[PDB]
Amino acid sequence: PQFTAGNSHVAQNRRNYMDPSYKLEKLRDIPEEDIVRLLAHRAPGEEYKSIHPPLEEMEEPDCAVRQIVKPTEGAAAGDRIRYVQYTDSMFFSPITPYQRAWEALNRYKGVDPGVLSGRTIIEARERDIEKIAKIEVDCELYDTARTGLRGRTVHGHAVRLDKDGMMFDALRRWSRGADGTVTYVKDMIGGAMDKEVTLGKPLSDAELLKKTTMYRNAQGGVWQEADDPESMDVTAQIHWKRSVGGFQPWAKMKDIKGGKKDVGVKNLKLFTPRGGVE
Amino acid sequence: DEIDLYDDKGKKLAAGVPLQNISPLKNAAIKKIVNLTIRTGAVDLAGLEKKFATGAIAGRGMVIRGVNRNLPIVDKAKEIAKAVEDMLRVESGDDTNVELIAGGKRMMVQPPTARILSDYSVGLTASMGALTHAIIDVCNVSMWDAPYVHAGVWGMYPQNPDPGDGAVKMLVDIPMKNEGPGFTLRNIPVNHLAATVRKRAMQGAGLTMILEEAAQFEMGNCMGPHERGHLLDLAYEGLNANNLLYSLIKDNGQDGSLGDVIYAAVEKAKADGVIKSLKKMPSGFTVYDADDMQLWNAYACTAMLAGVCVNCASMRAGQPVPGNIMQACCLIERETGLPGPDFGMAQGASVSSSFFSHSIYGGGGPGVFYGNHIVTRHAKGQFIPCFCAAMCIDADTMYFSPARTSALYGEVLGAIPEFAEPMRAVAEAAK
Amino acid sequence: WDAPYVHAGVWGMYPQNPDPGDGAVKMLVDIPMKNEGPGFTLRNIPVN
Amino acid sequence: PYNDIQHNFLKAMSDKFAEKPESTATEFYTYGGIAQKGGMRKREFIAEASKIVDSRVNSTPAYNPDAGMPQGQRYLMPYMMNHTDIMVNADDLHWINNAAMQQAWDDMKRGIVLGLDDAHGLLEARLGKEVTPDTISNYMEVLNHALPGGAVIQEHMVETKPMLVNDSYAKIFSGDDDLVDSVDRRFILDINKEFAAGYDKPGEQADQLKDAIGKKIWQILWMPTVVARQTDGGTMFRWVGMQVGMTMINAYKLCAGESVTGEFAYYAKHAAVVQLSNYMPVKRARSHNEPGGMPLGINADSTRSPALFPNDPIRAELESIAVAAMVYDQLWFGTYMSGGVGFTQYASATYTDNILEDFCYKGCEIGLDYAGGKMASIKGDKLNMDILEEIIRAENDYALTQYEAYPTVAESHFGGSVRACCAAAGCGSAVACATGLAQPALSAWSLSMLGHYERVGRLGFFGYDLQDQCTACGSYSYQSDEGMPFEMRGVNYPNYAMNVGHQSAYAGLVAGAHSANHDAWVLSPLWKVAFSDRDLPFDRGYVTREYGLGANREYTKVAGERDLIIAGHYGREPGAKL
Amino acid sequence: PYNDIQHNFLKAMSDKFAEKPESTATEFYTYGGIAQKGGMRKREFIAEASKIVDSRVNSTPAYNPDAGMPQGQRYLMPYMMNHTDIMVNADDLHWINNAAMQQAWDDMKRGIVLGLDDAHGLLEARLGKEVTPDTISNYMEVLNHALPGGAVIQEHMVETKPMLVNDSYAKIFSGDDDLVDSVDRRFILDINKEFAAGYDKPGEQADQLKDAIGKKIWQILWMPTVVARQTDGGTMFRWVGMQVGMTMINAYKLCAGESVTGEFAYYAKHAAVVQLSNYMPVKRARSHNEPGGMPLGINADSTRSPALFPNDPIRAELESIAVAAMVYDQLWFGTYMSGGVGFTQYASATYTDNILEDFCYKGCEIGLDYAGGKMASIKGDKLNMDILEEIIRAENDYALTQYEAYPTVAESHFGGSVRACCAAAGCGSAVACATGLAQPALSAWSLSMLGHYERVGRLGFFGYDLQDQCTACGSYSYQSDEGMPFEMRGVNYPNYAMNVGHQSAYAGLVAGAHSANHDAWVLSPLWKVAFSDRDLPFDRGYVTREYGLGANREYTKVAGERDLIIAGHYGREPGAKL
Ligand code: M43
Ligand SMILES: C[C@@H](OP(=O)(O)O)[C@H](NC(=O)CCCCCCS)C(=O)O
Ligand SMILES: O=S(=O)(O)CCS
Ligand SMILES: O=S(=O)(O)CCS
Ligand SMILES: [Ca+2]
Ligand SMILES: [Cl-]
Repeated sequence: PQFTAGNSHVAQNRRNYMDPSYKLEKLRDIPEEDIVRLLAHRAPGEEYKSIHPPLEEMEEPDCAVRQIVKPTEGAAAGDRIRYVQYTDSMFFSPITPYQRAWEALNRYKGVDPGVLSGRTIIEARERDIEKIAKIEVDCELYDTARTGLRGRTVHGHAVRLDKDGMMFDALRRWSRGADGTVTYVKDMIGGAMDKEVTLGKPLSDAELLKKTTMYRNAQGGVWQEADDPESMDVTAQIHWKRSVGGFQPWAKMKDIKGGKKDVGVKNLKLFTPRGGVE
Repeated sequence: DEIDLYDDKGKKLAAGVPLQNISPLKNAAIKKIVNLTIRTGAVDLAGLEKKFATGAIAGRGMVIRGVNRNLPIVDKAKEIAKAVEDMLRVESGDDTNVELIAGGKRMMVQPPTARILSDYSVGLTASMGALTHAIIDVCNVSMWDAPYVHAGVWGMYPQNPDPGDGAVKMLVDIPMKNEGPGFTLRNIPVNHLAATVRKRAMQGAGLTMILEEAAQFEMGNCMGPHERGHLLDLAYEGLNANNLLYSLIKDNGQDGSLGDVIYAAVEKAKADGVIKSLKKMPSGFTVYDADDMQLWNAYACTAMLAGVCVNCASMRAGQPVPGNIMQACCLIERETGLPGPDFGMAQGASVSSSFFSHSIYGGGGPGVFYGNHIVTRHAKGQFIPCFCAAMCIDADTMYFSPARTSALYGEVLGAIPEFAEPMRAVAEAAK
Repeated sequence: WDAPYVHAGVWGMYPQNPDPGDGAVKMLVDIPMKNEGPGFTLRNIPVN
Repeated sequence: PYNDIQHNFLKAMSDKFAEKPESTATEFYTYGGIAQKGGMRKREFIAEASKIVDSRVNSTPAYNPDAGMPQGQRYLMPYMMNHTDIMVNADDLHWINNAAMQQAWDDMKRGIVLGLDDAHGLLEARLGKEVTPDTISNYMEVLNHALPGGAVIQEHMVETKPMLVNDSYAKIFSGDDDLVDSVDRRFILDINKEFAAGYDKPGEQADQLKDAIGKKIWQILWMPTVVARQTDGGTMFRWVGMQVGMTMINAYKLCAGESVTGEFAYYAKHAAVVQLSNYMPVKRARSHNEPGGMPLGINADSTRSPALFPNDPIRAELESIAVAAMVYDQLWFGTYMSGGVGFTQYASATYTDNILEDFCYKGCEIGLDYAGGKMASIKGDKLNMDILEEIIRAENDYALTQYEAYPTVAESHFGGSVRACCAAAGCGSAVACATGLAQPALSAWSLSMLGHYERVGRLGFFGYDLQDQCTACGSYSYQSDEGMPFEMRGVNYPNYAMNVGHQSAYAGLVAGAHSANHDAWVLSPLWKVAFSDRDLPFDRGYVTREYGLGANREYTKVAGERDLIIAGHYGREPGAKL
Repeated sequence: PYNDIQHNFLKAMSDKFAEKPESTATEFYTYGGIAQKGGMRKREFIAEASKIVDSRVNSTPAYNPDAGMPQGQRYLMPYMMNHTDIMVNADDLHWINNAAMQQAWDDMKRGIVLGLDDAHGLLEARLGKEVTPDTISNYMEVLNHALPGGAVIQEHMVETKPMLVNDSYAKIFSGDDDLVDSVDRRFILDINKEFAAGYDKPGEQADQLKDAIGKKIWQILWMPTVVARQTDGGTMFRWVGMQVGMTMINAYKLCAGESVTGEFAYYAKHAAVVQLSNYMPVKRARSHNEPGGMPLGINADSTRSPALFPNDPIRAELESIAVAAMVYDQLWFGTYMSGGVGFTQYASATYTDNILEDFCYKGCEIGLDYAGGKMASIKGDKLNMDILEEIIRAENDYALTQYEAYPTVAESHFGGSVRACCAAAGCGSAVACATGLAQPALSAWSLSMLGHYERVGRLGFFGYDLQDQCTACGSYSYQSDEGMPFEMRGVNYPNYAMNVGHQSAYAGLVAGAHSANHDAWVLSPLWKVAFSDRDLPFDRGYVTREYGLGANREYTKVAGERDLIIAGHYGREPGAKL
């Protein structure tokens, strides 16, 4: 597939994170039981609750779709539906909220992702969501400074960073060691855990610039319009085709008075410097 | 324009069907489905009997002491049912129908089409008027007691404009609760529809899209060339035209993701010549255009529904549908540089329904939405059928499920052949 | 660019206003929301 | 008059007029207009108006009797609050001039009842989460911080100044005594304690209530007065949904915004909610929780008389009447549906001078006489048209005779509208006490009105007898919009939808029948319990007393004022007083 | 940022944060929670809660951060009112804590416009009665006694206390200069005086208005604030009906209640009335004159900025925005349609810190740049998608860069929803200034939001972009409920009906196009004139300044308080202070 448009490394990051054929780099290896601790829907070693009998010991509606779509393992077992939630700093988080949903719904079977500015939640059957949490906490989409596991009190994505480059957390779920190592000392909703969970050191600024999916005209990020005109070129095109269609769905752009001459524009001028500070 | 119609198992039902043949304005099956939808009431006589005996004859949390009467309506169920039928009849052999169900605990009422002169809400009123006189006459209720019967049957009406606390239950609502002229057939909860097709997803989507598109006509949205786009959406998304819908689900149902369906749909659109290169961007990315935008929209809407079915059926749960529709639209746009289903309106409704199914502010799970709902009304017919599909697929993971909210409809409306097999009904009539 | 003006002229303040009465098409009867109950359709017709 | 002065009009008439209550003549044109004692407020108003004109940029004029109708060519009479010894100025009964009246209706408007059991069932069904009396206690504590406008989850939230919203809080009640014992008592509205009233033994009322409610838990939530005042009644169920929503997230450690949150919204806003009233047909477009959609029975259940005076069905009528006169006539018909000077005396006639009090106590006496001294004994096989007609004609003659033989009483009730209302209310009362049944009270209403026109040759104002002429027909009708049990009616019941001088009485009759029937409520056991809440500003047990305090400006219970956040008032200049 | 600090965000950022505006780092966890300056109100609120608990019968708890979310792990920041030097506490922007915001909306709600010409026409047709400037002058004098609750016909009427209703009066305006000259000037709202503003010469705005209005006579009547607060907006047209009814009877010597009186009712309540807004579909059931039915253009026309600063289209935008944020977001979405802590900062983001101010002035600059320095020149054959796209992409990059480059700005606008609202408003302003046309502002809105999601990887809250994804489609649609001109939209336009962070900006865009277009109003010449009335309590020409005074409790113009008729307040014990 094409996935998305864009000519810059940020656009390629987007395409990779969306691409199931692309294997995401692993930065850490959090043990499953520590994952369970962090989510705090259950205690490690505790058996999965059921909201209904396993599908196999049940007669389903005579539905063609149920017939041809395999349930996930969590669904087959009748697991509860629980969730994992991340907050992504505007300061070059490796992945951004919208791209999380693109990633999730391309890569995973049977998920319910929701995108907001300061939180992205994914819901799925409990055992399924535990597996997704590990994958997403382990890999390059989670930075221990610019990403946070937060099921409530998410404030901070747009707040300035602290001295060490950590994103603000009002519940203080994390603790930072002298060597930069980040440990979670509370669960993802700020509850007490029986033990601390080490996540690891933050990526460097250069690495963050390299890995991020955001365009950001500050602190050396990619300047969308100056560095990647293709990006808005194609987004604008979508915009105008929706515009024409709402008026008359059958209409072609060429039949419109003052319609676009082409994709893109000839005379876009910018009114900020690179890095924006003046 | 021509399409082939296929059933929920990928088997062809009709070929070379002119697009007009499945129009709500012309298809006898659709017209019948509409007619049944406004005429057919369901009554829980056992519960009504209990209302009278306990004085619980008003609204929620209300009880009137001292007006308890024991009226053997379930006992005399056969007499009541016949009195009603005779009152509803306008002429012998007409389409009047009344049936007792579950040993007379429950009753179906269908006033004849002829009693509806102007106002579709006669389906409710004729039944309510007939039922209360039936009870009074059959159970020999005295003048003094007559008003309690009115309350049992009509609820809080007229003090409350909504007779919802009363005895006769319809799929549709009273005219006042409709959000605009022509919204009549939109005011039908997803859970009621899901119950009605007995939780078979494609029948639910189909039935729901047949009602939505009929409403679209009634709203005035299908005049002139605008019509074609709606008929294409209905045929492809709702009726599995040329097996695109079933095919997308079948091909991805084992280990496919939502994105997989979307991309498979883009590739089919290309193969079928629906979309073609417009311009190649510096990165190599190709923006596509479509000579026939309405047809592309039909293909996109089908992609949308198929993506919803695949993901929700994987989870065997309904809650994913709004976020599914959102990324379906978003991703199909990013893949092609063309506009998503209903030119952005479907994505819009997916945002609001995502919000109002995961927040404190209103809505609920998908089963409490419907085409008339302020949250989900925005798309021009293509959106709500996905919801019904999702709540059919739901394995009772949700609290407000059709089993909880809509059992009565499943039981009473479930055996109506046009409701049970809407696609075959349409395909037959389109021949 | 000009199409919305034509909508205003024909549909009135609708949908912002539930009542399209400012619009261009005049019926004897009214919109369903303004009926005082189910079955009242044919009653919503001014004597004048 | 009634034999006992605590209920007859003889003290009011005596203290209002110089001459005897049965006097037939008086003196006019010699009071000096508003120079007289009853012109005191109007003098006060003239003095104010001058300062108002001074502050206006083009000196637009304001209150000026000379530009209108100057008052007091006759005696400007004071009023006595029913079953009190409190005299008030006529002007001080206008709802605008009376903060107690305003609070009584704001208290009703800002209430919402919400089931809790559905929430517990949802927690269990979807999450398997434990619900205990301790979690419920914690839930209610969080709720009582959140509901008035306190933050429970987010950082950097603004919050409400508590003294601006100090009338907002939440309690729970339940028919399950064992659950009530287990929950922190600070959150309990205790049915056993508010309803220890009985007829044959202590706590019968509680018994009736707990049986009807069963082992269920219900919340009563009161939103801030200032919220009702700034917005409307439609805010209330929504406000509950929001803050119960926030509380649930906190109390049960959920995601702050997951699918379960969404179902909690539907639970709180639709599935388990109990409102004061639904909306209105759009000609009279109104939000939820407004007077237009509030049934008569709910008005009655909002009063505490039946719990405080279990053996006094007529006090229960008159207290319900006083709330209803003010809500339905002064506010709803006199403002919501019209405005201006309004309908103060159309209303106050039913709660002043002990005149309606007199008729209704006599009516009950007559009803009992005809019931062989057995209250509420006329029903079933004993209910017939003959004995009703007999009861009605007897009371109707007693009441209409009072206005004729004691002309001060008619001078007080100077418009035939309130005379009709009151005579009919008395007749309805007689039938109430005789039958313990509301519906037959309508037969008494119809017959009283028709008999009144027939006897006196006049009735009420131009359009007074719309519903009265409809009453016989709608009495026992079961047609679509024409029939309804009395308790369930209101001002959306079609022929009730326009006129003063009726609903006041109706609220009484509905209370009368059920108090005489020894019923602990009229329509809603849930609203009955909620309104017993002793933390409400306005005293729902002593309604006419509260009105009297408000009239004389001695009322200390108004909520929702903004004095704490302003430096002055519009039209009033700041700076120290000499 | 914008070159001129009077409109840029640099003074606000400088005065809010210790670090530089472009700083990327700060310090957390060291403020002592609410011990910090910005915790002052919360400490105040804690001290009050204790008293509230002490007053309750079972000690039901109230405000308690420890039972919710304690505040201030981060800096609790103050805000600067847009285009002022007024700093405020965040807590003081909540509508409940701010009497100026309350008065702003009450003033709008209590207004009704009513033509007089039809009444004269009726007087002539049925009675052959002469109408002269003198009789009109007498009529207005009587009306100004009657409207607030004074009697004009009947004996023994109760009346309202003028200081409780001192904000109620009526004026007339007309395009007929000779009529205006002839009428007693105390009753005139003078168009030539309130609209002396012009562009190429004095009085052009007046000219526009008088041409649109013509030789007609219109009344603006304001009802008492306390009436809005006790009841709802549905009262307003009815109240005008009643008191205009009574005035007609007096000023024209009619029978007090004949057939002509009936036709005067229909004339007043239907035939010639102009309301603020119509009712709502019943899910969100509401009376007339509430925010749900109020079009955006009326919101805009209610501000005075265009008559006070005719060459400053962005000030017009920002003043309309300030009214709209508070009305649509804080009150309507944040209360009428939800409640609780609500939506203070969703709103205040658009009227504080000069952030939206900065974007919109830069926007106008960019749009003018593309319009060759000729404001409003991009119309007709010059109007196309290419130039729009160039304008929108330029300004969108400008505004989104500000949040990224000056992180204090993002920290102030911490929720993506307000960043989106403001970037999009900036784009809309750019198009408004270039085109002088509202509809194309929607094209900028759509592209800005889509460009935002695309650039940043995120947008607003969970359901922020419902209307935004619909925007392109609804742009130029003519389908039933899907299309309509921007000016006429409001929160009953379907996809507009649920969400914060839009209607604020929209009110601005609709004003900007028109001020740039040298139009004296947006939608309604009648409401434009009415709201120019300088006797209104809230200053509709200096909105953000008023909000600032309300915040700091320095506001002196609140109406409708009841301090004059009470001896105390609920929850506050009487007795002298020590
Ligand atoms: C200026 S802007 C701002 C405003 C504000 C806010 N809100 Ni919210 N909410 C509310 C509203 C708010 C506002 C305030 C103002 O000021 O305006 C309110 C306030 C409502 C009421 N109830 O009142 C509330 C709160 C309060 C407390 O805390 O309690 C609730 C809760 C909730 N809602 C829902 O539904 C869901 C929820 C829960 C949730 C939670 C969260 C956490 O966890 O933290 C959430 N949400 C999420 C979110 C978000 C979204 C996105 O992201 O975009 C956001 C935030 C972010 C950060 O960073 O901070 C937001 C916001 C914003 O934005 N939100
Ligand atoms: C959707 C609908 O809720 P229901 O689905 O009917 O519960 C609607 N709420 C409002 O849209 C909430 C708007 C304000 C809160 C959200 C702010 S973004 C209403 O109560 O009428
Ligand atoms: O119009 S009437 O004269 O009938 C009485 C209104 S108070
Ligand atoms: O539900 S959301 O978290 O999107 C925001 C509502 S404030
Ligand atoms: Ca109010
Ligand atoms: Cl005049």
